Amino acid sequence: SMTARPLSELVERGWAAALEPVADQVAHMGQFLRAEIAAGRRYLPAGSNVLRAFTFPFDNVRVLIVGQDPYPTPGHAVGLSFSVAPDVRPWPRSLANIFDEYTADLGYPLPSNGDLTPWAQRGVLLLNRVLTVRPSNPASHRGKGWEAVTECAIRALAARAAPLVAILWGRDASTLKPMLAAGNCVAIESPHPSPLSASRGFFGSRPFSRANELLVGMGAEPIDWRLP
Repeated sequence: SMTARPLSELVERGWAAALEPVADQVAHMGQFLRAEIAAGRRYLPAGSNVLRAFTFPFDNVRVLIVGQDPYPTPGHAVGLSFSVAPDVRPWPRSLANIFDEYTADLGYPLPSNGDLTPWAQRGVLLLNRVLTVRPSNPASHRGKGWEAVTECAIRALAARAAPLVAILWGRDASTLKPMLAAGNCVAIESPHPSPLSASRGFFGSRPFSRANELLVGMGAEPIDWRLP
């Protein structure tokens, strides 16, 4: 549908204005995914979930979390970075690692399920640097045109007259650091929660509590991170 329908239809009003400079690029990504299907290759998440992160209000974002690309296993990715549908179990190992750090950092019990929508509904943008992947092949759509879209999104948030905290998980997420240089923006960076990288600095990084300290310091309301 992103080949065929305008941003005014695909995403929330604030996001449609914020992504105007990449309107043509988004249509192009629509044609890229159409070509993958034509060729008999698959993508995740489902087409109608690809831009889901931009369907919550642009004006309400206080924190963004940025990962690499969507979950590679069919049935996991839903268009919100690291989120899974409420009926998914077991949790993907990166999300089990996030929830371990979440309990260590904040003292809360393990969430009931893998659904991060409460965060999306409380001013957290759940972004992946790249918004599609081929099943079972991490980073398979790196450098196919999404990066200009996620760069435009971060630049737009940063230009708002509002505080912003960015939590940047892993190397592809960290390439947005330069666009956050302005005085109303602060970036937290750590290795990715994936089992391959988590032991190099994700565990003990306290991203949730540090994000709230940074917000309070800038005169913003902290995120209520508590999942049911």
